[PDB]
Amino acid sequence: MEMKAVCVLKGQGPVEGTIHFVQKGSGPVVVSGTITGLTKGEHGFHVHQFGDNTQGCTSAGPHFNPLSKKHGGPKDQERHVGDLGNVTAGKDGVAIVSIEDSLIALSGDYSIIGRTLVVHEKRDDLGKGDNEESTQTGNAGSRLACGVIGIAQ
Amino acid sequence: MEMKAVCVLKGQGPVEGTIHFVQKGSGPVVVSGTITGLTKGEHGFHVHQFGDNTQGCTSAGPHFNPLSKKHGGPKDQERHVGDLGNVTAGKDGVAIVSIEDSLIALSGDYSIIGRTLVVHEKRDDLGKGDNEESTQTGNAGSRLACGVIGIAQ
Ligand SMILES: [Cu+2]
Ligand SMILES: [Cu+2]
Ligand SMILES: [Zn+2]
Ligand SMILES: [Zn+2]
Repeated sequence: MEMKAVCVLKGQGPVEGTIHFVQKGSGPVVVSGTITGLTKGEHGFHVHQFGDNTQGCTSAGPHFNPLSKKHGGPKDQERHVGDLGNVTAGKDGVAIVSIEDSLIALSGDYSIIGRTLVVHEKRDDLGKGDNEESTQTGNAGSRLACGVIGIAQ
Repeated sequence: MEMKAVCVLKGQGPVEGTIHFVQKGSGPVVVSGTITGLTKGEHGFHVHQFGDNTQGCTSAGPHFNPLSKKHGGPKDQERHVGDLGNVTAGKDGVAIVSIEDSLIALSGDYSIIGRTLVVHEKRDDLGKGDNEESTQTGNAGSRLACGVIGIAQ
């Protein structure tokens, strides 16, 4: 039909945001919203496996990866389902999120409902880095803020 | 086979806590955990429709009610799917949560994954209060804490 989701991001520092998700039937998922309190530049942005905030962002576990692939950018065939690339903040610390993705979903096997959205300290190298870390996390560094993706009206 | 979920309760007051959920296939959902910071006595405990924390606990919307029934206690035939009745806090303000429910699920149309768990200021009257409000909320009153229900390991 039309599915909607929302995620409120919070962490140990000043990073916070609200992210919206809409999927018309089997179409792409449109991701939108704003994140504040970021350092100027690119920040890694992924859906992680577990909607578990019991030990902050660390209990979210790894990138959502039901097809057991290596980390990539959203545009790569080799990617985690959860790989949404980078969001960009300017001098004011504000990122405007605008992403269309056909691998994440708001129902079925690839559903991100009840999973965690995380925004990272550093840029996601999109799996192009020459180490194991790139093939797992895109060398995106620490988890600044996260939240559980919920069903929205 | 065995599905697990977890919920971290937060609000504006001192009311915190972690609720765990386990379901084996199409069996009962077992709810367990502790809630701290509560006033002595019974507090309404429900699953609300929306995993939306944009306006704190109030964006969760009403009781998860896919069968379009009136409010009730968990033991009642005429109830909301979300209606998990009352938790009990001692002198110390700690409620030990232990519930077995047959209407909630962690998959399918009755799934609470991506929905919001809410603990209330007042006792839930199980839809017996004889005002219309009883048939909606059991006059459980305001929402002290909530969290989005997430997929756990
Ligand atoms: Cu991540
Ligand atoms: Cu409630
Ligand atoms: Zn990844
Ligand atoms: Zn109800």
